[PDB]
Amino acid sequence: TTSYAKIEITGTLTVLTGLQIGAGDGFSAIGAVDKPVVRDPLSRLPMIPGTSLKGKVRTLLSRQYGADTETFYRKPNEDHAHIRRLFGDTEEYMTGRLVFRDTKLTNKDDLEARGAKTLTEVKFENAINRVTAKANLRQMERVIPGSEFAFSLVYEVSFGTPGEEQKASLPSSDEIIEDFNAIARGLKLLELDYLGGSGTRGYGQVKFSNLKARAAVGALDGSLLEKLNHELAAV
Amino acid sequence: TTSYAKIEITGTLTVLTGLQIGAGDGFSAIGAVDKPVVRDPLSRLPMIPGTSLKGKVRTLLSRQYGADTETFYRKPNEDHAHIRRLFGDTEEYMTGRLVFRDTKLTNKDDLEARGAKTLTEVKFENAINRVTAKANLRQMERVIPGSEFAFSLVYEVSFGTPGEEQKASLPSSDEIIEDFNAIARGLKLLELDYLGGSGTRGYGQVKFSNLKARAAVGALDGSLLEKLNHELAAV
Amino acid sequence: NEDHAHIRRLFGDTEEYMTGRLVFRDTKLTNKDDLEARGAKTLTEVKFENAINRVTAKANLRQMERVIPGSEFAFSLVYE
Amino acid sequence: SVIQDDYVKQAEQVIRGLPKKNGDFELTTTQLRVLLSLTAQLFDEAQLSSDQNLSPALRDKVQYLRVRFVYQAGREKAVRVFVERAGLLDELAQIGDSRDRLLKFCHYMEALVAYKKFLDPKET
Amino acid sequence: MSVIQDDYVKQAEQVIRGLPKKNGDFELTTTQLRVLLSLTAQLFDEAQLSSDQNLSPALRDKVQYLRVRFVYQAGREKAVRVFVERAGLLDELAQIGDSRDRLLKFCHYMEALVAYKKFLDPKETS
Amino acid sequence: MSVIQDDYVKQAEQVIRGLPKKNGDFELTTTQLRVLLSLTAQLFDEAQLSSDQNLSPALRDKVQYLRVRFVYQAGREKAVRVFVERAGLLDELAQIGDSRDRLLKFCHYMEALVAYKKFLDPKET
Amino acid sequence: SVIQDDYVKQAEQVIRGLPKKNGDFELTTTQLRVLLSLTAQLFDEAQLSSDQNLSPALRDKVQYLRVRFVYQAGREKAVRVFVERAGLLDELAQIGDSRDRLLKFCHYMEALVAYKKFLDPKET
Repeated sequence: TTSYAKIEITGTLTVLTGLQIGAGDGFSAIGAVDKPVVRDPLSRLPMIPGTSLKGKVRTLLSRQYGADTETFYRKPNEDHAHIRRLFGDTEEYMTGRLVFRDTKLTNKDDLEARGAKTLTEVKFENAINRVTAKANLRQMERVIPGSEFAFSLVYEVSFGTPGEEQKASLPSSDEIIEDFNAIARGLKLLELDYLGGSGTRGYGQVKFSNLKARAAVGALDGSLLEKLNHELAAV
Repeated sequence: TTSYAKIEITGTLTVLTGLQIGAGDGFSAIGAVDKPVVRDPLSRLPMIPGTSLKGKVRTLLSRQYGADTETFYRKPNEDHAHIRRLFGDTEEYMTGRLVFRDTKLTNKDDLEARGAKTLTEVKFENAINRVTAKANLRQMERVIPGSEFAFSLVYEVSFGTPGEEQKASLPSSDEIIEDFNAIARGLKLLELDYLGGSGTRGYGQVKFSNLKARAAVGALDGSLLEKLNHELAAV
Repeated sequence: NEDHAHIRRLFGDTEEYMTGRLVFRDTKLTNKDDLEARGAKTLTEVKFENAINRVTAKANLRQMERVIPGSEFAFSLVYE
Repeated sequence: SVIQDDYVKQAEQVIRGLPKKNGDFELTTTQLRVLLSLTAQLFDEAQLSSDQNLSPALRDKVQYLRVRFVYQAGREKAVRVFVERAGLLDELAQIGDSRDRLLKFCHYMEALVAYKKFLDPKET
Repeated sequence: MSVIQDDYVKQAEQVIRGLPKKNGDFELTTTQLRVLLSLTAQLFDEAQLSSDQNLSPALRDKVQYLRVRFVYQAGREKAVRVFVERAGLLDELAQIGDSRDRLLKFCHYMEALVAYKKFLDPKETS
Repeated sequence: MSVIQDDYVKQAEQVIRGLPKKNGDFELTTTQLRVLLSLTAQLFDEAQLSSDQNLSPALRDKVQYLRVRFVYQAGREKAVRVFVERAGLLDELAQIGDSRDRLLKFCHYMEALVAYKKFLDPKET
Repeated sequence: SVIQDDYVKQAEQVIRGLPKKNGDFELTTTQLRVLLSLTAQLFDEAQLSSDQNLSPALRDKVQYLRVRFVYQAGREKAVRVFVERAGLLDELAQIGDSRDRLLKFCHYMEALVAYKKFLDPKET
């Protein structure tokens, strides 16, 4: 490219079937269920930690690139050079280029405007036996399917970590298209998947809306921001 | 300038997502997590050091001044001439014109009135092996959101270190506004980035409030303290 | 020796005002029993710092010792 | 007022006097998880609030909690002996608009489900 | 009174050795005490900075919350249930009362049990 | 009944030469012992300036805490566990009842293990 | 013994052969100021004694000096080369119960620092 820039990608994350990230497991309240969900430690709002959002998209992208090249990526630092470019590693691209964020719930007042009382439902499940059928109970807690979260992530355009034996340079404008194409390809794979929890039993179906890019610091090349908004137009 | 002055910039740094400035060692001694945070030895409050805040802002400005001039600065003695007169080096501008300070947590009793049982949360993260689908749990500690630190930063107007090749001179009224534009630009990059560690996975988002300059010693001009507050109002 | 005449008569020089009027003293820690009552184990803290190489993104650990905040020193100064 | 200053001592004697079958403790902790999830959200908004007197919205939520303690104790024989012995329907009428009456009630309520799990087997 | 003896480091060594085995590796982990260890450290950091020998009423209602989170945690875990009974942590917490030095005596005994738990146990040490 | 063989400089060399090495270097560095070498300096400088022949109860209190901090550090580190059990530090800390003379022999033996630790391998500058 | 007779010309052999870097030398006397002050307080006390066998109050002063040479050599690079090329660490291990063996080490140590400072124009 020509100069330093930071690209901000805003949007909206809405929950379609009930979400249970559930990484509390003991830290939560005393009058609570056995498997509680992640809440904010001050305002008690349900949250999405951002480590689960980053690790799920890297797992789904390592299987899409691992089926087109017919190899099994055994661990990170053995991934593709397009996944290890925007997600980090510890070998030659030492830092991300993508900064994920934690996300609180936003439409709390819109849910009590309708007839919703608790922000999290409690669902009872069963385990039946395939001969002389007797059943044992478990209780699950999950966020209600009307919730909305303020999705955001930042993208940085700089020299990066060049390495001890290399000549440093900026990524060209053709390479920023291939980075944004893999973001929206990895966000369309998440709309088929379930973002943490049970998932195969109906949990965590999620949807993206109003994805658009900005230029938060520094100018861009010109007629480049509008074709980054077209890669994000198909989610 | 024809005078001597010391300007003091005060404000408020607030915590949006959870912040972890690690310590490694440092005597917590009762069941502590594998990744603790930096505290105070006497008041036992969470703190932000002056080395973490100075070193993060200097690298964000060398990435911007470096990419806009097509030059990769590989050591702090090779930085731009506007960076080395503010932060200092060991060849030409021996001491920097800026003094950073350590900050401690201020609104402890405000957070305890709103229902915080502890000043730091413990977060359970989990790495998943791609072959056996097993679980590699870990415990991370970080400062809770809503915490608020008192920010302070001093600026000096004097001769500096006028080496034997040059004569001594005070900075003019155009160099002082040129320096405060670089301070306000460098603090705006920190809001579009992270502080501390694990920031590509959602940690350490901050925000600055109520920035205002004030001449603590000496006499400035009449139309100079309102031009320096005009630069800090863009943060 | 090139300082102001108000500087060289308080601190002294070697040409005109041979000895200063101010006598500074060395000071050591006084509230050593007040700090240990409030749960301070050692009078000094060890700070862990870092220096990240900009080419390879590697860390260079160093350890610094410093006096903890909250200490007090009984200041003294004599004028003649 | 029925809640003492040392509420943990009187909340333990309530659980020791609950009725029992040939086993023990016909009342379980799963029969009132819809009453525990409504109490644990009244405790949150009362704690985050700053004013001393309650909101109008912070009285419609307390009044809805009192209609669930009668609609659940009505359709369950084990629950209605627990509400009448712990005196939960007497304490909810004392909380008119004072915030510290609510937080003293929610601290006493969660000291009853502590000794409900500890004083018996069959709960993990 | 005084269920914690002097030379408590010898008393804490015999408590951890008297735990059930379950094929060598212990039933009790330090992850099951994580919500309890993070509350005792907050109580120790506030009683140490104080000066008066009687606990403030803003500090005597954090001991009553701590002894109601111990009872709830011992009720739904059987590994934590025997450890609380073998060490006598609920009897000491009820007998703290209002003195500053029967609360600091509890927290020094609490550190020795976690210190001997990580030492006498493999499948740890990372 | 001490581990110190009245020389403690040959014995402090018979420990660091027997520490389990790895493919590259030693498995134990000196950055892992900073929390224990900072508490042992406060016991040295306090017991030195005392004129009595037995420890004060305020001085005897911080030997129990150094005894607990050794057990916790040896529990969560493999290299510190193989070093504490080799030198015999946890059995020697139970021998100091209240004797000032047996406390001073521990601090002399402690800094003879740190001196040969810096000398017998590189990566200590 | 490692110390030869006429140690003054032996001490000039050690200082003449050293890792002279791009400057004059790489070892400075400020890097062994702590060692030069413990030796001078040992030589000025073992010379004023009378008995041929060293006192036990002087036996542990050799032990602290021996630990001091081990710690300094492992910490500083430029002093590690000095203590083995001159043979100092394998000389402190021999002074068990001999007063005159202590004086041979201290007289040899004085000749080393005399040629150390004379043979470079950086120190003074």
